[PDB]
Amino acid sequence: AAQTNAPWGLARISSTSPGTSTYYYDESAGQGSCVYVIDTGIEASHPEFEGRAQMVKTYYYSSRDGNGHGTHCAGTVGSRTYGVAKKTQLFGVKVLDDNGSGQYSTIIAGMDFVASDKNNRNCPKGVVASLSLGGGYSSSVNSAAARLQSSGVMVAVAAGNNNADARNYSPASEPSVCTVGASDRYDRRSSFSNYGSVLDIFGPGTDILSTWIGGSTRSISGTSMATPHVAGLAAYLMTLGKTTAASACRYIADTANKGDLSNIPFGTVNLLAYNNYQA
Ligand SMILES: [Ca+2]
Repeated sequence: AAQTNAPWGLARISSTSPGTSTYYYDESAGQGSCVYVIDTGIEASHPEFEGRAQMVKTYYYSSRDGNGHGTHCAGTVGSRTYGVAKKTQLFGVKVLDDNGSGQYSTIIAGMDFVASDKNNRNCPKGVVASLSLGGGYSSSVNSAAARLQSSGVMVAVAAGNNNADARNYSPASEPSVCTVGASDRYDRRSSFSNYGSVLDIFGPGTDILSTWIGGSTRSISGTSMATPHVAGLAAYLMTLGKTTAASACRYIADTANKGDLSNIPFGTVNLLAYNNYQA
């Protein structure tokens, strides 16, 4: 399949080169997989989600996304126009309030919620969780992310936006999950992107067009935007049978574009997520 005039990041993850505008992907499009977006919620009624999104948990007085951030991330995972995996099932877990923040105790509970809740959902091709969130280092937050991964979920987490070593941030620093840095359309490391030995992969994160609340769209930037590119890619590859939840991060690293990015410090992987779709 080919989607012309796609957001640059979709075009980038199916290309061996920057500077193109068509997204190419196998039409299976993540069908039969599930992606949890652990964030401010998802505006499920948005037509872009086509009935494939649903809120399953909140820790606040409402499950509504009153911010937009979670809706944007979910759109990059799985919206029809702005999504990597255009047929996946999306599940929203609202651990972040409408100001975009959450207590670590709530975020931990949300991760353990996903590890159990997947047993209530039909995901024959596998389960992914996208965590565009984080703060300072916490062994408890990292151990929750490790449990979620161990339970059979492909966990993708944002590296963080501190232009610093991700070793000092959580869940970014948990070794066993897939820690995602951000790049721009000219294949630079995004100026704010964290780096370091714990990074597994980079994805598009500067000037990313996706869904927003009120049935809208907007472009924003962050490692929060790179993470759902990788989560959606994992779901897509798991539907194709190329990999599994336990192995998808390594598979994505193995098959990534190598050496394309600039300003990667020594000791950090130079790897940009790529679907290797070859019609
Ligand atoms: Ca890792």
